[PDB]
Amino acid sequence: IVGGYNCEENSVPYQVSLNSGYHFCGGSLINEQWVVSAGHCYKSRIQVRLGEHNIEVLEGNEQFINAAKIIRHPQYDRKTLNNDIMLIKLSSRAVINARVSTISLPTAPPATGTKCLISGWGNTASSGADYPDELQCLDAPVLSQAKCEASYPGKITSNMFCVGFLEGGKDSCQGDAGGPVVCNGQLQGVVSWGDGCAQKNKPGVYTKVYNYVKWIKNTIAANS
Amino acid sequence: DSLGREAKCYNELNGCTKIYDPVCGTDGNTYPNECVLCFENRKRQTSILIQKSGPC
Repeated sequence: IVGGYNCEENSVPYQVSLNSGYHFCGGSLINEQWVVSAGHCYKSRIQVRLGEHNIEVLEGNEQFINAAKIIRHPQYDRKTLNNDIMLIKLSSRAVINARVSTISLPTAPPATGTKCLISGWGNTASSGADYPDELQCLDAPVLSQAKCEASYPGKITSNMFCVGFLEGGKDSCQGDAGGPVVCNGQLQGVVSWGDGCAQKNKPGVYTKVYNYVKWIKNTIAANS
Repeated sequence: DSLGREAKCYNELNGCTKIYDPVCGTDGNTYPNECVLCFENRKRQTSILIQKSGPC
């Protein structure tokens, strides 16, 4: 996250990380046993970590839970990133407390201008490599679809939107994919891609969770 | 010899996935994923190769 801040305590209890011997993506706890992330985060083995803030120094409330089932969206497109969404079934159920809890799915598609909180342990530098210990947070509003599609001509499908600032300087970055875009208590977006990070006229593009609400419950139900 | 693989891109678009899946350049620099590396080779007109997967 570029241009963000240290998340206050227990400010994002739904945040999780996906791990393959290093921290490589974020995700969101949406059910006692399920995390949602991006399709490009797929790996054949994944360990989920919940309740972190400092990713290098244990604070004591961390839970380490390997993925039992890992389900990339069946129409995931590696070349265009359309349907860049993924479900993960935890092999045991998370213990719910003040630092680990679920977040609701959205009851309506993103609304232009709503303020959202985006979070993750991705890059904090727009040039180079500066990856933080402390979990990062960014308030940034949803941008209009006029603005979004002008920013990425021909490449924004109906399963995508833009969050941030056209003037640049504040964005999600590498290592943040899969992480949450939460607006008024609903998971509206998943960190997916962009042209670099925090550049002029290149805001982050995020998967619109509302379009998969039905698939998520159905796919979860079949594997419960 | 013992050379490096040319980096390549799949995203026929204007941007890159935001995974962290670093790769080690022949310049000694770790790039967070292969896509970001091909963009730098386009942008700065360079030709860094992939020495090996993972960080440098």
